[PDB]
Amino acid sequence: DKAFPGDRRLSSVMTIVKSRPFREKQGKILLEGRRLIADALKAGAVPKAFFFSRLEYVKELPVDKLKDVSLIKVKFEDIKDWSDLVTPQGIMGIFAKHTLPLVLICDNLRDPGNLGTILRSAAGAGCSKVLLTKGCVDAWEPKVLRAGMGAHFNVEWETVPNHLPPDTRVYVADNCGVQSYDLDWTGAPAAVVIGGETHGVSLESLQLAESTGGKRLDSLNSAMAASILLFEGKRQL
Amino acid sequence: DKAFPGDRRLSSVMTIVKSRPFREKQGKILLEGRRLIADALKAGAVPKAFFFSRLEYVKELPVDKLKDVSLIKVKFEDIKDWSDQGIMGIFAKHTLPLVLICDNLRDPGNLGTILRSAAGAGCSKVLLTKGCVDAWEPKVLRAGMGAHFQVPIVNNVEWETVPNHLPPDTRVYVADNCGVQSYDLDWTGAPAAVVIGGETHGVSLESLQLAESTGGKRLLIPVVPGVDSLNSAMAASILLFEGKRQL
Amino acid sequence: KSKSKTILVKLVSQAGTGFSFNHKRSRLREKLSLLHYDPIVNKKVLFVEQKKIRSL
RNA sequence: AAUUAUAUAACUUAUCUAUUUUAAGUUUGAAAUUUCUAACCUAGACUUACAAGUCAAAGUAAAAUUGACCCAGAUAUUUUGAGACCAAGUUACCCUAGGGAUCCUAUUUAAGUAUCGACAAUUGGAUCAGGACAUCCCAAUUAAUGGUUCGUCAACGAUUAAAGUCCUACGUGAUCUG
Repeated sequence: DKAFPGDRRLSSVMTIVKSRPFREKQGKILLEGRRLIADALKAGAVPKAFFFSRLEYVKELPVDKLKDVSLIKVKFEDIKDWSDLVTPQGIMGIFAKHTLPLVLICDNLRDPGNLGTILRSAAGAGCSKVLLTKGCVDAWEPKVLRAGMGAHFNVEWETVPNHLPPDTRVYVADNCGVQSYDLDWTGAPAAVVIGGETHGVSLESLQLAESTGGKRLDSLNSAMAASILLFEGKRQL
Repeated sequence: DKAFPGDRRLSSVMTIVKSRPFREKQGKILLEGRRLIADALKAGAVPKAFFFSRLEYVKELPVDKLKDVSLIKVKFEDIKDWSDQGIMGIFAKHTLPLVLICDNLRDPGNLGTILRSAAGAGCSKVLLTKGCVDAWEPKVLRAGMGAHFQVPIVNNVEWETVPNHLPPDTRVYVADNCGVQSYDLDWTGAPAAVVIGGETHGVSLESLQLAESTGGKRLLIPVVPGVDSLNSAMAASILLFEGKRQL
Repeated sequence: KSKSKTILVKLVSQAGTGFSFNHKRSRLREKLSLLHYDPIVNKKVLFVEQKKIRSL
């Protein structure tokens, strides 16, 4: 294992992964987890550095978590710099930081955690339409990567406004919250607008989604409710 | 810190609030986070005590967003135990009614949130993982943002309430990925009684046989991708609400 | 508590006298057939395992 | 509180009444309870509420991750079982026992022992940081050397060589009173 994190290159990598602004400046972020790293490789994400433990590297399981990065034995200090979190994972990868439609649009910068959770639900839901703001916010951070958990693995303002012009209604959802399959989120056009993780979604968020022309499906757990909706969304299709 | 130094029950409430095991022992389900506290709060729970940092509980800033949860001092170590988020609002742990059941152990948030999902839809009684499984525990309920006993969604069900959930004449369906169609089931068409088995435990054969008494058909959600199955508890939540609407 | 290696079983006389005694055997081995003293017949006779009592 | 509360009282069912086709439940509470195959035998010993179970000279006899008893089982008398029960307040209605009043400081050391005296050993801020090593940054298996920003039990944004994990009555500036 490589335990030397004091190198200038290691310090730059540590700064980018540890700090989101450094990640945006350096364009590099870290994904923690062998499953998450493997999903990144399938998605085509190009990893810059692969963090493998002294035992994980020998087992080659961390090597499979390269996510297109070069896999080399790494100790805690080296792994910590590669990983965006303080605690480095055994397998981690340092990578870059209509009619009856299912569309979710988020303008401006979005919380990296929210993006990962939303993307993970989207993979289960299988929505054919996705909307987002520019790439300013980095969703490759270890916290964001943890939110995706491999399930997650640039629409900008102009295209994002196009989704808003479309006549779609965002199905409401709440911890307490009509039925999930009784809402035409997939059966009818949907423009998912709810309180993001960066701002927080209260019971008003469910009402706000209802105000978008949708009905109820009180803050619901982002992972649990989104996963439940994704299963209902698949049934809707 | 204990809610009241002399009052042992106050200390237990505070400890149970910020403690997955202690909450299960004390039958308390905490909703970590002020917004999640409101989640359990708006789901029909009036948390007697809320796990929050001693100084934070005194300030009661998350209590403002608890919207029912009663801010209570919580030890830092206890807060970590209940971590799934600081404002853990500890709370006590029909025909065509929404019915979710996260049978067996599963993701703490999935079980709690899935059970609560039925409550808002009009669930007469929503269910979660059994008392043995950690679903109503402070940390377990914390991720779900729901209370077991107080909210219709129950996790510290115990033996008595456990038959109660099944005992209703609502056709039941186990929903993971391919348990007819999630919303087009006999159970979904009839009163909702969805009971998804644990993700790592599955559905018991006896439970499948018991489904005959209910008359429901296990939930099968078509999946375009090759994923083996979706969140079991999450599937139950969708089936839970879906059944009520169809019924 | 979680660990479990041996088990306790009833060894019953094959002479029909009804005399039985308990012995410990590994869970992963075959049923025991042992020659043991039976007081009723006052001589050693064959004993065959019938039922498992508990996990040791 | 914890557990209840066939004192009574009610309702329900009986009961008992009309027609005609008190008891048992439950609830109030008079209250109550508790707390805050791997032997047998036999000196001398172990373990143990009791009991059983152990070690062991001699003797005799076969051979060469629980642990007993009680207590319940099974069957026909043979076998099989793993000294505040649990449990909050309040008392100036009380009782008894008493205790009061009626950056220093104390040692040790002594760089600079008349008089002194470092280093040591025994609400937010501003200013300045000290310390732990389980090493983030800086540095050569070794090392705590100095540092580790500003904001919005988790998380995010922007910088920084880095924003380790933390401790030091907001770490640390000299209201006023009880």
